[PDB]
Amino acid sequence: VLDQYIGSIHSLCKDQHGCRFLQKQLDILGSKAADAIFEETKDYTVELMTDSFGNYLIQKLLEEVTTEQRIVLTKISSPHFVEISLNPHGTRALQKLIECIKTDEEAQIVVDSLRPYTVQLSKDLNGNHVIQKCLQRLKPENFQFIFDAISDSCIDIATHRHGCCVLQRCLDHGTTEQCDNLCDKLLALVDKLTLDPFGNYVVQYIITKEAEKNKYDYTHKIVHLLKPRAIELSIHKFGSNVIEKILKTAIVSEPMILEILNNGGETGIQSLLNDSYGNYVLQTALDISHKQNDYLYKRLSEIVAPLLVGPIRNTPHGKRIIGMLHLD
RNA sequence: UGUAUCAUA
Repeated sequence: VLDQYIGSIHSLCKDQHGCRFLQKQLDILGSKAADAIFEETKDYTVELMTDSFGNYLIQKLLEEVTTEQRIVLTKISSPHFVEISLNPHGTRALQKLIECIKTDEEAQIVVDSLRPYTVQLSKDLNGNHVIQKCLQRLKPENFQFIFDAISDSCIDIATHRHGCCVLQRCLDHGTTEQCDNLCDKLLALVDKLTLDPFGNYVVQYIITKEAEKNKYDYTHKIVHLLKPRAIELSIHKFGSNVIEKILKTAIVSEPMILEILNNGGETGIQSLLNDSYGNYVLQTALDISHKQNDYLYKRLSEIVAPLLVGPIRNTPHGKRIIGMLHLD
């Protein structure tokens, strides 16, 4: 019921020892000191959220603070979200606010003031981690803005470094109607996303998720568009990782190994053999068929063995594939 | 022999 720091709360946020102090005097102290700290910081929220330590205190406050205090404190940050998102310290408190958000007003406020910055923030080191929180916390009805914002700039965000790490939380917390409209789009860029240094990490994710819900919708729509030309995407730094995934998911593993033999031929196996990225596709197609299908391992081996002769046997990828010929 | 991110005192 008594505070020695009253009238000097703001000066306790300029240094760290004070931020931990108030946080300490906020947990085991009740709401009495929640109205205290709030009232003497509200005029500095935006400033405190982006401080080296201020952010920590703001997050702490957001918890004990009552609804009305938040709704207020949100309407204060609302026109500063963008500069707070783009901030390494601000991105933290802004997320913590998106966490403690309860009422459906704090929601309509946050969504409205992020909506026209969605794309830009996702492409940001700290801006995306906030857009990731909206999916991780809000209702499907609420974070719909993200999906709407992201479904007009698919490749822009997917092929972008941090843009794809956000797409991964779309597929995680989205609606079966949403993800199955986001993927409708992604699928139309599966050519360029598989080759791209970041887009490929998303294609691997569409599959990853469906293989987690044991409900395969696009995993097949992917394979139907990535199989006809599988040797080409195999001898490629990034496409090779997408093909290893299809090769590592049972429900499709086989028919893909089966494309390396059908159209691939003893030729394609050579192309896989010598390439620095293909020799991993070939090397995986072995380990897998070996376990899943002894008629594939057998038809794979009776082509590989004839070609493991001479200079190859003395290469890094050569010695590795040699070890995978007869282990059944 | 070959890819991101997983991040504030």
